[PDB]
Amino acid sequence: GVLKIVKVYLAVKRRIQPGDKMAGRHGNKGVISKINPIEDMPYDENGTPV
Amino acid sequence: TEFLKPRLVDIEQVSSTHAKVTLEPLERGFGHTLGNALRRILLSSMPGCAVTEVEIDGVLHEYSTKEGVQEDILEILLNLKGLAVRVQGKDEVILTLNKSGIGPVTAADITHDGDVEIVKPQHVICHLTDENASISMRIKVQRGRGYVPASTRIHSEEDERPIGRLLVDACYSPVERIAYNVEAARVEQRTDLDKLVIEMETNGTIDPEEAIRRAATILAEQLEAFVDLR
Amino acid sequence: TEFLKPRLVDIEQVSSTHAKVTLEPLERGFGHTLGNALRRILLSSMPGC
Repeated sequence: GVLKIVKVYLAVKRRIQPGDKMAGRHGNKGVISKINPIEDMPYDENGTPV
Repeated sequence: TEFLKPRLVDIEQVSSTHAKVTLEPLERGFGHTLGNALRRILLSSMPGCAVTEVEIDGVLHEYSTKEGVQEDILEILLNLKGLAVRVQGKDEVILTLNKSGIGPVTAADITHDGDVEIVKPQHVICHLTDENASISMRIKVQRGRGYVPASTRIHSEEDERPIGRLLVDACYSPVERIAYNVEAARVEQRTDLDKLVIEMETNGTIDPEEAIRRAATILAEQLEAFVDLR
Repeated sequence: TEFLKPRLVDIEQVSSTHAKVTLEPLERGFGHTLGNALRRILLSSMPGC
């Protein structure tokens, strides 16, 4: 029945956003709630932000 | 009212990237007031230059591989995001890079425009392995501010949609790191009055003094709305 | 620089002592930048008897 078949391969670049699921290796799960601006992130005395 | 304005004292440019800036005298409590408010603007609002568009001949998309090249096209794009460029006159410049032979392609191999300064000429862009391999590309550098992703730029204009132009992230914002320390001033016999030492770490160019001027400018422009309009 | 300035929108003077003030629009992060800087001067630095 099938005379010819055309296969398209699409590529997609997906960046992290709220609702994506992240975890460590100690069975600590979590869902991203918010992406904070770098200005708002807790930072140390040296100036380097978390 | 015992009004007392600070004055820019020392600009210790330890490196073109790293600079310390001491600031005195500041009345008690204004050290942290100005320190933090400035830090926030300095991280976000600051303008700079970044690669917005790339066009390599014989490249249809960023996921393909070019022959005679160690790096995949994506790897190359990521290197151009980190390319340090100063544009003096125009806000938009297209630089051309034609290079061949068995060489790690550096930033110096780009044909420099009259008013376009490559701040880190040794910056790696691509590794040519085959001697017969030649690479030719047009790097579009625009001036802007903050972080403008290609995903937010592929859903606005797009009147001309030329197959070959690759859109990638370009963090225009020059400021990499900033921290403000507060130490004793020991001026006349005031004692309490301290000093504002702001340690900045930026990419190429944006001048430390110039950046502080712009940051304070943006702050004072916003204060117009609370002074002029009540 | 595409300087986006805020405009004083509402002054709800609930009493001569208490007043609410809405302010918009402010570019991202300028809410806390202006918010806190002002709060500090308003508390420690406003002079009186």
